[PDB]
Amino acid sequence: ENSLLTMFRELGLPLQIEQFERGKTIFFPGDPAERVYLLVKGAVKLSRVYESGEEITVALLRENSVFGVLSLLTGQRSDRFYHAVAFTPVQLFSVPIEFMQKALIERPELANVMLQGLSSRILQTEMMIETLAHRDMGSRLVSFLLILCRDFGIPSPDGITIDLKLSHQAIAEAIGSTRVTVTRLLGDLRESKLIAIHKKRITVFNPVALSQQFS
Amino acid sequence: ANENSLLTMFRELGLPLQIEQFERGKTIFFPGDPAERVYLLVKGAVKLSRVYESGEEITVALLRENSVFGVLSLLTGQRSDRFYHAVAFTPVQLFSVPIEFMQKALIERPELANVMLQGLSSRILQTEMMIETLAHRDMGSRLVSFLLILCRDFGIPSPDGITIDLKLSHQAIAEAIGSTRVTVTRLLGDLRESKLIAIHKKRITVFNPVALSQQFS
Ligand SMILES: O=C(O)CCC(=O)C(=O)O
Ligand SMILES: O=C(O)CCC(=O)C(=O)O
Repeated sequence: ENSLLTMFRELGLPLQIEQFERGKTIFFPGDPAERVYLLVKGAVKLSRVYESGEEITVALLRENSVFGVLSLLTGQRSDRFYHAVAFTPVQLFSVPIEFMQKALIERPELANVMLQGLSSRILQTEMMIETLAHRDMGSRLVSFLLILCRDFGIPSPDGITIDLKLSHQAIAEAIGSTRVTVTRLLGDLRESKLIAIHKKRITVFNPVALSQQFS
Repeated sequence: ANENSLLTMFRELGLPLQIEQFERGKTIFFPGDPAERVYLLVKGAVKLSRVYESGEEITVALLRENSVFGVLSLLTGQRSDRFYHAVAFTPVQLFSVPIEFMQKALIERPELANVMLQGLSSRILQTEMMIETLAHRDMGSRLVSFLLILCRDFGIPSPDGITIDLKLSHQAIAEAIGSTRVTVTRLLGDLRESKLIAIHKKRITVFNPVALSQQFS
């Protein structure tokens, strides 16, 4: 998160927020990749959709993330191949690519803000490769929950509460598992008093302690 | 592509900038080193991994030619420390630049941010393709999907399909697909018996890679 906000704000009279209700699509596979986006409030899910209807989550984007990054690849005018959806209610800015290109020229300083933003995305995607590299599905779940604690967490007496409504199917789609398995594993974590769930919001106790097993 | 442009830009980031050689298996940066440089991989493959206290390494990226990496330096500079291990997976040729020399070249050569932004966008997309590979629930499909990425990244034409132009130990494969070595040995054995790949001195050839990728639609 940073003053990506300030600079996106001034790319327009001012650039206007676009709102998306929970579950609405920001872009569809097959759409032209002609815009870059700054997520301002909420979380955006990027997924791969297969012919069977099955959907796999490739990114759960946090506030102040740059995305739609395919659009920066020129000279290809190609099409979106992921589906971007508002995972919660969402506020974002969106900019046609030509505008971006030009703003970078007439203010060199803002190159540096974008490079930092894309660097941060690379690192966050690599953290999700680590989560998925685990063979114990439990460790995989715990690792994913710690990333969410960091990305979407708010303080609690007990620990950190993930400020997101999480369905078990949504967790399954993000950690390469199934609803049934996720339910069993969340159940085990609850019995052991490592987490608690209230209204589909997972609170994890002692996330710093719990993250030790991940050397 | 942006590849040509990254090369030129980096090459002309002089006192003209000199290629550095790394022998196979040599470390480019260790966890705990200060994050003071950005890198451009020119020839070869660089393995990025996480190292746990047991000494076990997990692969987080097998970087292909013309990749920008060391990207943590673009946030924090020397201020923060590396937390991944970068290793020359083959013999490697690369350019590297102190972070300050980068930032300065960007202000002086405005349009050059573009080329860097393309490079980093490309890294995001490749890492996401690796999340897809790893999302697969059965190890077999994980393996095949990985091998197809490698065909694209490091493949050369063979008269049967594509040869992945890298030596791939069973251990190395296991560290990349979240499996055990034993599982990889058996799966590579199954792919050979089904006449889907051939292996010679650790170089894997996959027959008809386009047809095989259709199963992943
Ligand atoms: O990670 C991202 O920024 C979204 C991927 C993308 O740009 C696209 O699908 O067009
Ligand atoms: O993904 C990369 O470019 C390498 C990650 C990095 O910059 C670092 O670990 O310092």
